[PDB]
Amino acid sequence: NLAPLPPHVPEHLVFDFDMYNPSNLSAGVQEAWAVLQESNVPDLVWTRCNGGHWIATRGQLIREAYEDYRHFSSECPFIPREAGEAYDFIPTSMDPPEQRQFRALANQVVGMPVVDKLENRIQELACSLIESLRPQGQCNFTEDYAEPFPIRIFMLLAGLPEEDIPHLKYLTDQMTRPDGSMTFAEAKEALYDYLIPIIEQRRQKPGTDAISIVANGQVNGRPITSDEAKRMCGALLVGGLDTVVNFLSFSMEFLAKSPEHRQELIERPERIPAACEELLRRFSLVADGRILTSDYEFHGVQLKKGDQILLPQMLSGLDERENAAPMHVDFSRQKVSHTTFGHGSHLCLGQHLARREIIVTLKEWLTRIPDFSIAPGAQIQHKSGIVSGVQALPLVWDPATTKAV
Ligand code: HEC
Repeated sequence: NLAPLPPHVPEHLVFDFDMYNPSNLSAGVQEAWAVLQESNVPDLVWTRCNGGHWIATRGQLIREAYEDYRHFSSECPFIPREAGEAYDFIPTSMDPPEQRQFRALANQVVGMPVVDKLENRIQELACSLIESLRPQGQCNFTEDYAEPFPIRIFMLLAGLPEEDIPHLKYLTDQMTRPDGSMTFAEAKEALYDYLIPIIEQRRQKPGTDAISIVANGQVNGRPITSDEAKRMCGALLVGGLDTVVNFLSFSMEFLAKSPEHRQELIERPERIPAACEELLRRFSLVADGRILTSDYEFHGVQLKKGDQILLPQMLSGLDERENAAPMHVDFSRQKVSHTTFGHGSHLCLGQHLARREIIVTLKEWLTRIPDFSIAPGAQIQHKSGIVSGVQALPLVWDPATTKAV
């Protein structure tokens, strides 16, 4: 539903890439985007798909525009338009130096200190979980593990009840992989009308979970209001329901067709760190944007005031000039170049936890279920969005080859 070409876009910088459904989806989801980095693709194109918008296709320009907030603002960082002008979360839809008050506060509820504390709670779900699993010879990897372990971790951290996950999940997915049952604006209010009551409770009866401390923190030098704490929370509810859980399907995905990464891991327990790093470049997955503040000429291409630019965080690490052999998985990559976690002021607050959670995951999974395969005959589907996704990942193993810890 290609938008017609704004008068100021050259016909020749036009590339019709569809970020919610790109042509080559079946190749996989990092395979479909990589088509942007092909030799017939200008560094910097426009698609008229999802309302017409720019796309930087190369690590250096993604990084660069990620660097330059005065020109490239995260006021509207979502494609489409409606979603971004809709998007208001906090710190994510701010620019320096607003952002910096609120980000520090989103950093109290999830930044390193929190992860250390949560250490054994993270350790004991990951091993509970695989153990309950390993005797069956079988799981849909998505819903058996990729979903319950980070999410339950985040409910634990947010002190939200677990009965609530299926609603919070379905609504958060409607902001990154919309079914088209509902607008973003729609998804988002509905999320807020869940939040808004808990926030109100928690400012009254102030707790030790992410929502009360966020509820009850201060910024700038005065009380955070109920309204900002609400937009403070709806980032969180997203990195916690839905970047981690997908990236997991991603990599078990991977661990499943490749004996030797599995085999190299079990006898390199300290390669796990490097491994996790490399699975971040190789299954990078987020993509969001910026809106131009002004008319601005970037790398010879006239951007105008208000135009949107997709800066796929996912691309940077996939570009053959930041890394030799982009598609090939290697564990001792001498420099894992990426922006999986973002680039700029907005560097993922949730990184340390994601990691944690990837690390333990691989250390526990390989530890008790070393050998496991794609359930057979199945072809694995991915979905494409602001957060790219795995639909379903049936896994199979001989239980004779598992280890109780
Ligand atoms: C507990 C929170 C949490 C977890 C888990 C998490 N994130 Fe984040 N992420 C955040 C928050 C909060 C921000 C906004 C911080 C700021 O504004 O400076 C953010 C920001 C981002 C950005 C910034 C992009 C933009 O608009 O610039 C990217 C990319 C990102 N996260 C990727 C991920 C990836 C990948 C994972 C999965 C492995 C993940 N996040 C897991 C909370 C999370």
